Amino acid sequence: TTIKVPPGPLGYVYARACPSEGIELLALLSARSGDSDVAVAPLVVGLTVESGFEANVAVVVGSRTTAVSLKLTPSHYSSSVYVFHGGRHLDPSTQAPNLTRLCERARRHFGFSDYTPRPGDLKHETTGEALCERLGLDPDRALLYLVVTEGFKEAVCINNTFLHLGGSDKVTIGGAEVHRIPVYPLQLFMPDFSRVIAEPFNANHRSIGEKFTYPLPFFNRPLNRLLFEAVVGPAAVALRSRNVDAVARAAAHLAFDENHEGAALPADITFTAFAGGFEQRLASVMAGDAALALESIVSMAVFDEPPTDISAWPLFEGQDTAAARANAVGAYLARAAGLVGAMVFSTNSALHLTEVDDAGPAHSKPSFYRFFLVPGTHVAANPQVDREGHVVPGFEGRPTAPLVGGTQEFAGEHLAMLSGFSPALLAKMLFYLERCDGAVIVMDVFRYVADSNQTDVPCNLCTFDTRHACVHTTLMRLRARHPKFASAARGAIGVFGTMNSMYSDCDVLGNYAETYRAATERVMAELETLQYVDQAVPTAMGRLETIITNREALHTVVNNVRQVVDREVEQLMRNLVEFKFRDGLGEANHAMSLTLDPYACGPCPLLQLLGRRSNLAVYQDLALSQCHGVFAGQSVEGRNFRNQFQPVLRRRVMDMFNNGFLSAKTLTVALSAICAPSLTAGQTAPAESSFEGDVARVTLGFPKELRVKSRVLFSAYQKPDKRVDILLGPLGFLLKQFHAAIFPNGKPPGSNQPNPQWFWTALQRNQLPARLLSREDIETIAFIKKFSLDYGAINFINLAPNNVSELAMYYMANQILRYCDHSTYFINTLTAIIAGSRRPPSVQAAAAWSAQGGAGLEAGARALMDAVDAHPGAWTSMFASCNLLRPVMAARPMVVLGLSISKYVFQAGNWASLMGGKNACPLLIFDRTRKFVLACPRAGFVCAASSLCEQLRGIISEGGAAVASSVFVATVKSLGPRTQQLQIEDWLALLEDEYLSEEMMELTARALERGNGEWSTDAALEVAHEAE
Ligand SMILES: [Hg+2]
Ligand SMILES: [Hg+2]
Ligand SMILES: [Hg+2]
Ligand SMILES: [Hg+2]
Ligand SMILES: [Zn+2]
Repeated sequence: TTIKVPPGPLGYVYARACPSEGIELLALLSARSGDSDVAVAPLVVGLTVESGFEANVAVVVGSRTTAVSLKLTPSHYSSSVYVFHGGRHLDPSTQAPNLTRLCERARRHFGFSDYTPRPGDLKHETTGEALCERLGLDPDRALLYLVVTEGFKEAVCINNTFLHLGGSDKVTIGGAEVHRIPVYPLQLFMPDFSRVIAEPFNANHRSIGEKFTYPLPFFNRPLNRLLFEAVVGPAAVALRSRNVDAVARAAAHLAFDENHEGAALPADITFTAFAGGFEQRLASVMAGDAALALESIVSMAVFDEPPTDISAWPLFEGQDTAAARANAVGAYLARAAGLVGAMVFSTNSALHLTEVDDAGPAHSKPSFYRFFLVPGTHVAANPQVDREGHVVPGFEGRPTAPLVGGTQEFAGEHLAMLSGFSPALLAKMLFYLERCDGAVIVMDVFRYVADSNQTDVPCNLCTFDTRHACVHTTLMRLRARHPKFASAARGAIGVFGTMNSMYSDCDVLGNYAETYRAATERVMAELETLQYVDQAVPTAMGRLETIITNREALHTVVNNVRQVVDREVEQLMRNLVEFKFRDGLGEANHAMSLTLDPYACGPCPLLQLLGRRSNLAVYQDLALSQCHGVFAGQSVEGRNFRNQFQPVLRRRVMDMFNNGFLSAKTLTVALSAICAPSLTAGQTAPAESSFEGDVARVTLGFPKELRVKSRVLFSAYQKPDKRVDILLGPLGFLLKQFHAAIFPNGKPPGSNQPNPQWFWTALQRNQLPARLLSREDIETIAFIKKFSLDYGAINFINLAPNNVSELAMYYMANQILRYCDHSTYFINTLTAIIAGSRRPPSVQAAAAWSAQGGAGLEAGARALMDAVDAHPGAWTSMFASCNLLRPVMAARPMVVLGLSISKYVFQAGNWASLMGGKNACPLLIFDRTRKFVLACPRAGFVCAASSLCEQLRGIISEGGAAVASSVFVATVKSLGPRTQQLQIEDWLALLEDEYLSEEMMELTARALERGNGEWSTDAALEVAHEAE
């Protein structure tokens, strides 16, 4: 009907004493640069917040007149907290030195502004030390961090917030005591004020309510600096707005004034140089706002996923006794490294698409592809031009690099930009980059460092003793993967997201629907019964090493899968008839959704940045596709065209909700006795529970997920006419693996080792040594050849099955296609690149972690490897391919893939591909008949892994007057006529209720009278179900 959400502050400042154990773990999940006392850590119940922590909340944003009532706006807590005091207690994500310095100069190189606290405000700063004093904590054995709602983190750093020192309380995290001071909006003291406050320290501002006791803004430098860098920066870069402070204020504007449409980004935002190019520029700011606005919507929304709880992470199970549970976490994050690697080296990654290009119209005709994002990491140095294409001020002189080609440079400065010029985040970036380059086609770190002493190094960030971990070195090691932007045409976006749905359509034939999904499930069930497979690990042999011991076993296994598949297909199709076959499959496509839920992201500020950046790109893309229609037949050069039409661009975007690509939902907020600071007693006095107010806007409408789909059925999909080699055929994997068992005396002349390669080669050319084949081998070879021939005749999946799981699904798919008379072309396939991890495969891979870096570098490395177990963060990414997605998606994984949005006014998220070839990922193969996904499992690590007495005795609980009826049904829908066998004892067990059991006994009896003495229906359900 209507959803509820508790009124609360916009955030809290958590303060606790330095824990002394699970810190090493917290650090791994966190992001922290070794040269700074600040850090950003993930929001994790039991780690950074107490257990009853409630993410969704209606924050007190202001006050109204008519007596003063409060204003509340819903929002949720940001997926990560911000440590502004105590970062020193967290091991740096990297040994990389002077990241703070590197960011500083990189920021100046690309034209972005730096955090600059006003001199006249310092006297009002609230220092960590100061708070530690009030809280009675040791300034050197203490941690202070901000826990905020997504909608006001920006409000905090522009000093539009204040601490309610009187509302202090304590909570427990892991048995430890933790203090927390609630944070509120200064606007509270300004009735009917929805604007951002400039000069928040002016206690005499006219908008302040009279006789009110204006509080002291909560101004902390380390904090404000970290937010600017870790929260405002990424957006600043993403929405190409070099005046960072301005960006922060634009977000605050959207958070304080729900009714705000029109311009938000600075009115004088500049533009990277590379009628006239006037519209191009305009389309970018408008899309820029479009995106900033859309993201705000999602920030003021309320999602269903709860904040992660470390004590729920199956990742610890068993390997969690010793404090060396840290390894589990270390090995986990290492997998992700492989994904972040792709997000940095894919030439079309969201992290790079920061500029917009005008391809011109296709003259009033639609132009949904005129404007689009292009990579601009290599051009962020070009001159900044204004609205009218004129260079601004300090940009005169700068060389303007070309958008395509040219000899590009990808140095530390750039890496820093991708991470919003935040050294804290950049650190976590390197942490992952350091776990990358699972190269097998190619640098000697040790040799490099050695031959570099006092040799004049091109880097003023490191020294001989630190070269092993310095950015420049790491980038040197990954040089081959560096992004070379050479494409000029509009491309797909390389997004990082997490498919958190319990449901997906990535079966070999996608969503072709009993339904097709059901069938594949039963077959997989059946195969598991035969013990030929492990539904969760397709790659598993599951008892096959035992079953297949004689060539007669082969016969039976092949016949069983063939048989169970034919049986289930025979059924599914027959049912579908009792639907249009030919038309139905040419329509079905593979599908998956990417959540926009802030708590479905990984437990790391970096993995979070990636998702946030991705979504921003996706929003701009959408905004962009509507710009041309917005300009059409309008004097587009008007002084403030932006404020005049943004409202429209905005609306055209909102219109996309539930229209093909953007899945959206609506929530109605229930109105109302409210505890909140006193508008008079001061921020020190206790909370005033007198206030009674509601939510300004009762209706919430926001994006929920991204619908990505890829057409299954289809030039290059032409099934070659040539026959397939038996060894590369449907049974190739089995024949090779169990050759010795099937063909015992199958070893060649000379060797005493049964070699399948040799055997089947000679067997197929007649070059097989005269009369070798047993009397019974011929029957098997025959059997083999026929299956291979039959399957081949109907096969349209251009991939060789690698295990029984795939063998059954492909065969089943091929059988369904044969039923529909499919012909000529191969179908489209999906391949997952599973992200895994392992201990460093060499000393080389540990270079950057050696504790000794000078002449003792290579020894330090070796020592590190010698005691690998002691280093919980000493892991490395590796990849594995999988052509069976069902299991993959079951793990509700974090993913990285190419996404191309088409707008025809519907939207469709076309599954595209990552550019940069093997550089984005070495396992990526160019082939237009297949699509890929880099995937890192979640379920089984940071999520629960992939019961009637319960369901029944669950209805007996949350149930009304028809419990009897409801329960009878469930029992029947879980037991056929079996229900009739149940005696009073059986019932009393299924329901620990005597009354109910007797009722069940009366029902069961009546249903028998209906069938005259032959069980069947439950019309008696509805009949009794009358108690209304
Ligand atoms: Hg400590
Ligand atoms: Hg209270
Ligand atoms: Hg798999
Ligand atoms: Hg990969
Ligand atoms: Zn260096």
